[PDB]
Amino acid sequence: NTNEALFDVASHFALEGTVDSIEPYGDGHINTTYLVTTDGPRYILQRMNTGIFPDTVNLMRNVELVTSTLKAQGKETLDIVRTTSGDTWAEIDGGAWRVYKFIEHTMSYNLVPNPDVFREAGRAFGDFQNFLSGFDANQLTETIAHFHDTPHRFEDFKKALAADELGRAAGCGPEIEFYLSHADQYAVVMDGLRDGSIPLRVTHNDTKLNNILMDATTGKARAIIDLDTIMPGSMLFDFGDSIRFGASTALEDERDLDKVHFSTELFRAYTEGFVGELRDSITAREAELLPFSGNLLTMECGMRFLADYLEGDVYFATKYPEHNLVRSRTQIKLVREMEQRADETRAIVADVMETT
Ligand SMILES: CC(=O)N[C@@H]1[C@@H](O)[C@H](O)[C@@H](CO)O[C@@H]1O
Repeated sequence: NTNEALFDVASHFALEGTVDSIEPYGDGHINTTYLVTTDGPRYILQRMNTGIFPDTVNLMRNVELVTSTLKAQGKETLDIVRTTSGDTWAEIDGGAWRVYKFIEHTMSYNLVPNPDVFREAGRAFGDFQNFLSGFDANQLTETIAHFHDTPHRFEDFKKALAADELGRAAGCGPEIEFYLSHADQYAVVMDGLRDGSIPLRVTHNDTKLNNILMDATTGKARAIIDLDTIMPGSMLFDFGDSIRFGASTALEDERDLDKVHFSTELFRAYTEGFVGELRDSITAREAELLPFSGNLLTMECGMRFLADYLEGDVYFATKYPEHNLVRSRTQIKLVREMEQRADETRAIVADVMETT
């Protein structure tokens, strides 16, 4: 979208000041996000990715339900700015757009800078599980099917591999072999959900560190800021995915793999914060799987990155041809380290469960 086009889009919303600029904000993989600067307040303007989220009406119904409930509890959350026609979003020139108020005086992190920040992230997402337990499974629509159904993701991967539409398979044999050889590990959470041994809960489903805003002065969690995948799942998806992104010593797309390690110190910090909020609620079987949920969600996301690479990068935004291969490689290195530290992560969870 050109500058003129974006100003036109913003004109559809009930903003409370004259727009001075609209500039790309962040490096999200999915939606297209802009910071709108006025002569007074600031706003986040987003074009929703309708290739990924085709059901905008149900997506926005979820977002409206979650934010209105948080507000009714006095909690800070994403504040939808309505269109001038009074709607929660608008279709404008072939795009689906929404506006949130910009949440001021915050810090957000694409990588853990210190254990305290990750411990606070643990508190925030653990607290968010208690919030989501207030909803029935049926109140929140699945916005994406099979979202953390790792065996289903693996079927998708094999289809991408078989098509090999760009002939990229030949250059990622070792990565393909990793996901093939780990196929026996993908079913554990889905099987437990299906047999009732793992409770079905409403979960956030994209608990990466940069989805919590911390207060710029105190560092206390202020608000969670991606509500697009709130829907039934397992607590293990939220824990495991937090560990995948945040217990890494490197960026998700770190090109130098010698920078990429799984840190048990960071794993412990997050576990302390998360289990601290949930200790009397977590089931024995959930606790048992906390360390492996890290391996599982990391393998699932890596497999998705590699599938996308093999499909010509149709899902995730990329900046260069091998971007998704580079992303997949970090996830592989992390899993390999998580495997080597399995006894230690088990002992960490036991100690936190005992301590809390
Ligand atoms: C809606 C969607 O696919 N979101 C994904 C999330 O699943 C994935 O873990 C992450 C990796 O950085 O990128 C996006 O946030």
